[PDB]
Amino acid sequence: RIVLMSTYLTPERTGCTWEMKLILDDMASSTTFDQLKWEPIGNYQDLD
Amino acid sequence: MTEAPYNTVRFSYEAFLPKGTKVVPKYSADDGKTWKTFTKSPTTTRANNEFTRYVIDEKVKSSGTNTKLQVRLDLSTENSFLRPRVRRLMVTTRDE
Amino acid sequence: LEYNQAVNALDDGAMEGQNPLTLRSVFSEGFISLDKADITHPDFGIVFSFEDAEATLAYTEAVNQPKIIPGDTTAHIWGRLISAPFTEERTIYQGQ
Amino acid sequence: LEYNQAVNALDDGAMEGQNPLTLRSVFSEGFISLDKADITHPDFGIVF
Amino acid sequence: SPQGQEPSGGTSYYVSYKYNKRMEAGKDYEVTTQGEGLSKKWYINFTPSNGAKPIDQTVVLVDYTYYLARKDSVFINKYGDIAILPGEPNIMRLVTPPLNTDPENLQLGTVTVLPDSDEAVCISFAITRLSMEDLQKVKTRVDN
Repeated sequence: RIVLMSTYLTPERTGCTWEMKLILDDMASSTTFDQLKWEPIGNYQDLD
Repeated sequence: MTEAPYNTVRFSYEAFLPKGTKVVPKYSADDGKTWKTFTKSPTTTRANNEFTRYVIDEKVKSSGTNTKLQVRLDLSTENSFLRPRVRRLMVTTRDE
Repeated sequence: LEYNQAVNALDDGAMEGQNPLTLRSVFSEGFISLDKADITHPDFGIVFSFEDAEATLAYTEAVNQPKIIPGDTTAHIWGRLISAPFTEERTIYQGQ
Repeated sequence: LEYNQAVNALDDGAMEGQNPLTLRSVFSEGFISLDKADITHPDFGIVF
Repeated sequence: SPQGQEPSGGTSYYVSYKYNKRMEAGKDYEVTTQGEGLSKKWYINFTPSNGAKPIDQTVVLVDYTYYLARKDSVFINKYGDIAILPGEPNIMRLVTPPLNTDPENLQLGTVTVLPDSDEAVCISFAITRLSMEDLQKVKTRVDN
């Protein structure tokens, strides 16, 4: 399981996307952040 | 249950168990000492658009009443992501 | 409706059976409290969700603060804060 | 009212009640709810 | 060629196995839909019409494209410079809010622009004006 609870302001005329490249214990050995994409996560809300 | 001594328990409860996850439904009418599984089976009805409800009903003292009790759900699983989920415990102690 | 429901409790010392009269008493759980939970039974391990009214198996809360690759990070690490790449500019000057 | 809602949903939920289950089930209508109105019986020459 | 024992040409001989056929579209699965609205779903019907299917309770594995939904967090400001912010693209399950912090653009929730489509949904941790939504938090449990 996972959470994003990072903290920042995005002022107006700004933006802050949050992403991971998740290598898993559910994944093979060679699977690395090259093969992974920026997979996004929501702040102040729980994730699986 | 010295307020209403019970020969019977309806261990009605509600769980969405993912694949292979479990709850063991139990009593210890001896107040949490010997964890007896409910020996009369739950009516494992679908509760709603997800959960199963599990209506045990059982003469947990076979011979007059228990005046006291403990009851339980042994949440258990094969992996940390098949997670058993539980709500709406509905345990009438009963005298029937 | 609460004081009509209070009036129902003022029937219910007297109500005629309500049941035929069979009800002993109910133990029940909605997974937003510690009071019916025997967390003192050390085998207990659920995570009630306190307006959500459901639980699952207890969790290992592995908190992490991420760490920064400062070159590939084009963002200027503004002290404790982190901010886009920038140059300065002299936005204001008084030269008298 | 939510303590009383948990008592009703879980402890009436637990019954040992009524004359056990003489009464099977209930329908109710204030003349107010779209899901209890049968306008699909367009026989419904009536207004709520 | 490893030189053990062998059949004849005209001994009654054969080979047998479960084989992982590449199951074929329409031939080995039609697709059909079941559940709708807040429950709309698709089904690889291992063709009840046509199927060279597996044995019952022996594997199927499917590749397909499908539409992400998008949970477009929308917000409004001191003269209608709305942060109409297009959402995190994921399936509707956890199609997720970009949690914008423009200090003019107020938290209205999300126009969740629908998968294969355009529209809106709002099931969220997101909070609108000073929690006065409390009024309906109360009135809902009353109405239960």
